Amino acid sequence: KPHRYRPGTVALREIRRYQKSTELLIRKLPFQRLVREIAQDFKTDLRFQSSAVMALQEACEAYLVGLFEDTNLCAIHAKRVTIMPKDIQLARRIRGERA
Amino acid sequence: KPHRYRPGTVALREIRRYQKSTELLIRKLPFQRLVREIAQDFKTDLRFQSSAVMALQEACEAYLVGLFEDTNLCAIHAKRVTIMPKDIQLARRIRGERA
Amino acid sequence: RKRSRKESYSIYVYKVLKQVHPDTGISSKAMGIMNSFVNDIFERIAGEASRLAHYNKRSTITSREIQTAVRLLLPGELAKHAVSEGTKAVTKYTSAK
Amino acid sequence: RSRKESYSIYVYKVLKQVHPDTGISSKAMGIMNSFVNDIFERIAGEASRLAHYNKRSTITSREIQTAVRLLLPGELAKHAVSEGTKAVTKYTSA
Amino acid sequence: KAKTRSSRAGLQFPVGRVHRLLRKGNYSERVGAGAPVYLAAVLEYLTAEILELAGNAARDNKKTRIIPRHLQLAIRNDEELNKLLGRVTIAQGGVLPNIQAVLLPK
Amino acid sequence: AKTRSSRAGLQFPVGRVHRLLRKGNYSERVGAGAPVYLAAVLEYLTAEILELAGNAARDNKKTRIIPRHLQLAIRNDEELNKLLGRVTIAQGGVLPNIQAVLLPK
Amino acid sequence: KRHRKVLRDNIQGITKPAIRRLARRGGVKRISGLIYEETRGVLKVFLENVIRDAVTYTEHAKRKTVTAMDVVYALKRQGRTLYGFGG
Amino acid sequence: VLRDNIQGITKPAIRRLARRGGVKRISGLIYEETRGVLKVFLENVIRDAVTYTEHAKRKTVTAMDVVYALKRQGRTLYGFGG
DNA sequence: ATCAATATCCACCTGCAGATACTACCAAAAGTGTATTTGGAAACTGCTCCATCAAAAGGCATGTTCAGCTGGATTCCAGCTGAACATGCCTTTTGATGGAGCAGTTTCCAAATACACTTTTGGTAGTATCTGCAGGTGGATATTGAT
DNA sequence: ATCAATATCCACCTGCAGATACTACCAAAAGTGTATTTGGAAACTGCTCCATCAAAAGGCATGTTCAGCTGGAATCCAGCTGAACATGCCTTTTGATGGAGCAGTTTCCAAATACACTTTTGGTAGTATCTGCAGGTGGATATTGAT
Ligand SMILES: [Mn+2]
Ligand SMILES: [Mn+2]
Ligand SMILES: [Mn+2]
Ligand SMILES: [Mn+2]
Ligand SMILES: [Mn+2]
Ligand SMILES: [Mn+2]
Ligand SMILES: [Mn+2]
Ligand SMILES: [Mn+2]
Ligand SMILES: [Mn+2]
Ligand SMILES: [Mn+2]
Ligand SMILES: [Mn+2]
Ligand SMILES: [Mn+2]
Ligand SMILES: [Mn+2]
Ligand SMILES: [Mn+2]
Repeated sequence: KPHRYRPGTVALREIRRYQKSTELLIRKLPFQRLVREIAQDFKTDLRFQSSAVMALQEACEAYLVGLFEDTNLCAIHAKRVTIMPKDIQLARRIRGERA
Repeated sequence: KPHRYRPGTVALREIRRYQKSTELLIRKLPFQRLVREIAQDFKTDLRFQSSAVMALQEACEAYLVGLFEDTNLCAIHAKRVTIMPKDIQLARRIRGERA
Repeated sequence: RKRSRKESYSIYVYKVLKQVHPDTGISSKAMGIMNSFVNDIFERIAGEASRLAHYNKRSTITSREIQTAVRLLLPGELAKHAVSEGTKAVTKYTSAK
Repeated sequence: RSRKESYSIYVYKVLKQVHPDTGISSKAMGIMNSFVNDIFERIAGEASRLAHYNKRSTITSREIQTAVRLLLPGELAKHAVSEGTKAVTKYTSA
Repeated sequence: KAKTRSSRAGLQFPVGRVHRLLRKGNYSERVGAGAPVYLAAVLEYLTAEILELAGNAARDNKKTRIIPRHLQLAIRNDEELNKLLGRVTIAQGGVLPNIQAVLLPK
Repeated sequence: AKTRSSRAGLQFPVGRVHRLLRKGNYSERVGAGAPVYLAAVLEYLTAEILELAGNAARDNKKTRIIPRHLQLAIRNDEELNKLLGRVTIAQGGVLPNIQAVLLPK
Repeated sequence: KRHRKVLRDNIQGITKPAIRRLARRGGVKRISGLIYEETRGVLKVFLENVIRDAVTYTEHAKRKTVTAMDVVYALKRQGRTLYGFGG
Repeated sequence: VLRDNIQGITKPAIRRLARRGGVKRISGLIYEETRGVLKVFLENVIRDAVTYTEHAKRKTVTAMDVVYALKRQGRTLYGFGG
C-alpha cells in the first residue's frame, strides 16, 4: 500500500510550519489587485506607494490570523474542532465589530 | 394544587421586567463599602464625592450587564441555556480583557 | 465669594429642542447627558482635526480640517448631512459683512 | 531635498550598551522607531490631558510622571519612574 | 448694533464659545474663522438629530419630558448613532428589550 | 557647551524631545524637566525591549535582531505584551501555540 | 481622634440576588451556581482598575477627595466613556 | 478566464492564514465567509486612508496614509513610518 | 512487537543583499547669554459638602424544601472535509522605461494675530409658583398551567 | 377545550420633587475697529518612484478520488437549579451637625518665553569593504502508520 498520513496529521504539521514563519501568506498581485479595486470606489485614478500596499497586507493578514484564533476558541467552546461561519460571527460580535 | 409557575417562566418575566427599567440593581450602601475598601487598599484617608460613587456604580453595572449579554451568546453557542464560568472567560478573552 | 461660572450647552440644546419638539421638555439628568455628548463629539472632531493639521505640517485648523475630521469620525448619512450643514453655515457666514 | 528625522542612531547606541555584539536589521529598526514614536505620543497626550484637567498651561516632569503611571503596567512603570527621576536629578546637579 | 457670529452663520449653537474652546484646547497654533462656524453647525445638527429621535421615544412612552431612558432608546435603535456612540455609557439609560429567541418557550 | 543629554546621562536626545513637545501642541508651556524625564523613560523602554529581543536572537542562534525577535520578546513578556496589546509588529508572525484538544491521541 | 471600623469582605455585599438581576437585564435565563463567585472576581478587577486610575488623578491634583470627574476621566481612558456626571 | 478580485484571495491562502491562527479543521463555508470579512476590513481602512490622501490633495496613497488610518481603527501598525 | 516511508534535524558551505566604516558637506538644530514676562505656589480663608450621627421600618436577603428539566454522557452513522496526486495556469521576477506627480523653491496677499475699547450675555443667586408623573388603589383583561 | 390562580393592564388620582418663571446683578465673554504679521496657495519644476511592459520560469492553485473520522441527532438520567415560602435583618430614608478640605482671591519670584548669536550635530551622498545568514547539500534519525 502507498503511504498515506491520517487526516489531521498534515494539518498539525502546517500549523507548526506557519506559526514558525513570518512571510505573508496571500499572493502579492491578487492582493494588490483587490486593494486597487476597492480604492477605486472611493476615488478614481489613484496611485499607490509600494510600501502602502505592503502596509495594508501586513495589517490585513495579522488581523485575519488573530480573528482565526478567536474563531478557533469559539469552535472549541462548542466542543468542535472544525471552525464554522457561526464561529467567526460570534467572535466578531463579541469583539464589537458588529451587532 | 398550590400554584407553581414552571421553571423558566418567572426568569423570563424578570428579564422583561429589568430590561424595561433603568434603576441600579446593586444595593447602594454595600457597593459604597466595596468602593471604599478597594480605594483604601490603594491610598489611605481618601474621601469621595457622593456622585463619584454613583458614577462608579453606573459604570460597573453597565459593564456587567454588557458582559452577561456576551456570556449569554457564548452559552447559547454551546447549545446551552445556562451560563457558566467558561462562558464569561471566553467572552473576556475575545474582548481582550485576558486574551 | 462667587463660585466661578460653570459653562454648559444647556440653553442651546434647549433651543434646538424647541425647534424640533415644541411641546417636549427635558429633565436635568437628560440635559446632563446631552452636555456630555456635545463635549465628547467636540473633543473627537477637534482632536482629529489637530492630528490632520499636524500630519500635513499646517499650523492652522481651518474649516477644511474640521470637514475631513467629520468624514473620518461620522458614519454614512450623519457625515453627509453634517458636512452639508457645515458647508452651508460657512458660506452664509462669509457672505456677510 | 529635505531631511527626515528618526531615532535610529539613538536606538543603536542603546543596543550596543545592552548587547555590544548584537546587530539590528533596518526592518527591525523601523519597528523600534514606530515604538518610540508611539510611546512618545501616548505619554505626551496623557500629560496634555492632565494639565488641561487641572487648568495648567505647563507640562512639567510631574505631568510626565503621572502619565507614565497611568500608561505603563506595574513594574515597567516602577523602573520608568526611577529612570526618569534619576535623569532629572543628574540634570539638576550637572 | 452688533451681530453675533452665530446669527451671522444662522446657527443656534455659540460660534464665539466654540472658537474660544478651540484656541484654549491646544489643538493647533492658529484657528481659522470658518473652523468654529463649521464645528458649531455639526454639533448643532447632531444635537437636533438625537433630540428628534429621543422626543419620538418619549412620545411613544406617553411622556412629554425626555429622560435618559429616551436618549438611550433613540441612540441604540438608530444604527448610525449606535455606531458613533458604541463605546459610550448613558447613565440611567438601561438596555433595549431583547430576548434571544431560543430562550422563549415552545 | 555640554548637551542636555550628557548633562542628564542619557543617550536619547533631550533637545529633540523638547522641540517635539512644544511643536506637538500638547500645552502652552513646557518645563525644562519634562523633556529630560520623558527622554529617560523612552530610553529605558527601548533598552528593555532590545535586551529581551537580543536574547531572542541568541536563542535562535542569530547575532542580528530582526522583526521576529522583537515579536517573540514582546509577546513572551507579560507587561510588554499588555503595553503593546493593540499593536501589530510587521513581519513578526505569532507565537507557536496549539490548543491541547487539537493534538493527536 | 478616632478611627472607622475595619473594612473587609465587602465583595460579598454584591449578593446573589443582585447578580441575578444584572444577568436578567443582560438577557440571561438560567444561571449556574459558580457564576456568582466568578462575577465577584470580575467586578473586583474592573473596580480596582478604574479606582486606581481615578485615585491617581486625585493625587496629581493634590486632593484628598475623589471627584466624579476623577472617575469620569478614569473611565474615559479605560475605554468606558460615561455620560451624565461630567465634562 | 473571467475572475472576480476577492475570489483572487484563494482557498489555499485562506487555509494558511487559519493554520497560523492554529486552526486544525476548516468548514467548506469558511472561505466565502472569510472573503466577506476581509473585504469589510479593507474597505474601512482604505476609505480612511484615501480620505487622508484627498485632504493632502494627493493622487498617491502613501504608507503614512495607511498607517494613520490603521491607528484610527485601533489597528496600530509598527514598521512603516510614523 | 517489527518495519518501511517521510519528515525533520544538524553540520557545513557559499554567494550576496544588505550592513558597515569612511570622508566630506551643510542646513538646521541645539547650546549659550540676556532681557522680559508670568504661571502657579503660598498664604489666608470663605463656605460647600462630606462623614457621621440617630432612629424607625419594611423592602429584600437568606436559607430551606421540592422536583422539573437541563446538561452531560453514550451511542451511532451519514457525509463532509483532509490527503494525495495530476495537470497547467498565472504569479513572480527583474529589468528597462516613460513620465506622473511628489516635493522643493519663490512669490505674495488674504486672513490671522495682537490690542484697545464698548457692549452684550449667560451664569448664579434668591425666592416664588406651576406641573409632569411616580406611585397608590381598584377593578377589568390576559397569561399560564392543571386537568 | 374548561377553568382557576395569578400576573398584567390601564384608568383614575394625589402628593411633590423638580421644572419653570423673574428679577437683579455682573464678570467674563463677545464684538468692533485698527494696525501688523505671515501661513500656505499658487505657479513652475526637478527628480523620485510608480505603472507598465515583456517573457520566461515554475511554483502553486485547481479538479478529482477515496475514506477516515467528525458533527449532529437521538436517547437516557442524575442532580442542578428555579420556584415558592418563612423569617427577620439591614438597607433605605429622613434630618441634623461639625468641620475637613475644596476653592476663591491676592501677592510675588522662580522659571519659562523671546531674541540674537555661536557652535555642534545628524542627515546626507557618494564610495568602497565587509559579513550574517538564507538557501542548498548530504546523511543521521525521529516520527508516523502500516503490519
Ligand atoms: Mn484593606
Ligand atoms: Mn499671574
Ligand atoms: Mn427527579
Ligand atoms: Mn438537553
Ligand atoms: Mn509633471
Ligand atoms: Mn440674561
Ligand atoms: Mn404609574
Ligand atoms: Mn512665509
Ligand atoms: Mn464510511
Ligand atoms: Mn464526535
Ligand atoms: Mn434572615
Ligand atoms: Mn481647614
Ligand atoms: Mn556627525
Ligand atoms: Mn538555513
